[PDB]
Amino acid sequence: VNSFSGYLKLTDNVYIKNADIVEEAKKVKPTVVVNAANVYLKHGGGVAGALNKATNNAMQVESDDYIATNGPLKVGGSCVLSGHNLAKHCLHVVGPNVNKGEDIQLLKSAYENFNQHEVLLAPLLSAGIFGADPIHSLRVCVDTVRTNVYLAVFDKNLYDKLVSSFLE
Ligand SMILES: CC(C)[C@H](Nc1ncnc2c1CCN2)c1ccc2c(c1)[S@@](=O)CCO2
Repeated sequence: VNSFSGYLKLTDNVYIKNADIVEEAKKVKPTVVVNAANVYLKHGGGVAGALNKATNNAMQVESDDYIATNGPLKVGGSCVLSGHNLAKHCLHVVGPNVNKGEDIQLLKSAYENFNQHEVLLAPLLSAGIFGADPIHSLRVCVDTVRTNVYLAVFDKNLYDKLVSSFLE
């Protein structure tokens, strides 16, 4: 459980690796994996589609049942559901989609959800098609999360850019 290996240490609680979060979850068996979710928990692509496919759609069926009873999440919010075969729990976190006009200041609320868990495997929030500047997302993570977070970024070019920028 929680056997993280091959990460670069950015701060005493923030680590980063060039890796697919699904492959890390299979290797590590973390207590918590974070999903880069949307408010209706529709796992149609990106991190969410990869995690759901690796559960053979069990995550989508569970998420639809959660939304039917509880309604959608808010941007900046989260919920804890099963991790299925990938982790004990999946923390579904909604970062702002600035390509759809959502407020970038909600990225701090999004990362604050990680503080409820002592250790997590997570993606870089609001990056990719959500449109936030990834260097800014990493700075928000480092300034907001106080628990131990292991970031898997599935792109070597982005990984090297983020490390270079943080070592300036
Ligand atoms: C930046 C990009 C490379 C990253 N993708 C991944 N990171 C880690 N493991 C992964 C991926 C894809 C498959 N497996 C990512 C980060 C947040 C993010 C997205 C995508 S999009 O899903 C939607 C909005 O949030």
